[PDB]
Amino acid sequence: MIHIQELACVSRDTKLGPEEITADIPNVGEAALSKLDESGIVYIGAEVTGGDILVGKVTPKGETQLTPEEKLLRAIFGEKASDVKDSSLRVPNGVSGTVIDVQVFTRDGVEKDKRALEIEEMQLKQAKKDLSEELQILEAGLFSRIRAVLVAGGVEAEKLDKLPRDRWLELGLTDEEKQNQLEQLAEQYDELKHEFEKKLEAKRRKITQGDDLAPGVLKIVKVYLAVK
Amino acid sequence: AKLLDRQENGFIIEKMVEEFGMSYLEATTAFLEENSIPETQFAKFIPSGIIEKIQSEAIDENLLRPSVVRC
Repeated sequence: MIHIQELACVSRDTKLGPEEITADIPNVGEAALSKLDESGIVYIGAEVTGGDILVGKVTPKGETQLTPEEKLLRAIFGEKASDVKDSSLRVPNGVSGTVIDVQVFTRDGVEKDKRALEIEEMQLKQAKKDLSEELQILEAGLFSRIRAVLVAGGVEAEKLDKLPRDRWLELGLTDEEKQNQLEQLAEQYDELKHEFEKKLEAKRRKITQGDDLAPGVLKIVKVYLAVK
Repeated sequence: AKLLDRQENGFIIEKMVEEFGMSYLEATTAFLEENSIPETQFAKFIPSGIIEKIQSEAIDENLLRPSVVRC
């Protein structure tokens, strides 16, 4: 009835050089190339039909395969004229639906295009944001208690609320089990804040780092199509 | 012994498109072959007037990467 058909487009290393995922595809009208993004990939929410290009790929041709007619215009326009053949991923015959998601996997090492970066750039802003709010909570919490415990015992009622929050950890209280409470809060805060921070790292590490793909494959683009 | 005079070869070319009614491309691809000139030397034997008429076919036929059509 209705189902999500996962279609993949893979670009590998050939004996004739590396394949490219791109909108820069020869032998196809503007009609086809029109529907694709700067990165040669179809737009999410597109109403695609059999034949339409979902992911633009290209493959190097190699001497043997060059018609003298193209050897000539290669000489006229420069090496990268008729360098490659269209091997992009199209929608199979008969099938029809609407793209609801695309997923780009890039191997460790490959240059990240514009599309990829913006996405990467965005996921960083968040990973970071997630931390600020995480930290805001951590402070607003523990520090509400430090005050409480602080006031109770050695009250600076109004005085305390002035000096920046970072100056509270400084102030001390009449030796007492109430100083040991102020001890742990300090430890806890730092220990935790640290932990939360080294989590932002492990996040950035993953975001930028390449994907563990098979040997030979450079990048994989998985299109998710809703077929009725 | 000398074919050099491009104008010559150029006038000689369009003759083939007018009779054999073949693609400007196929044409000049042949002209070269028949005289044993490599494509890499089209510059010294082919008139840049006739080239233009190939460039035209290429676009109209999308024989090239959109990337190169622009520049």
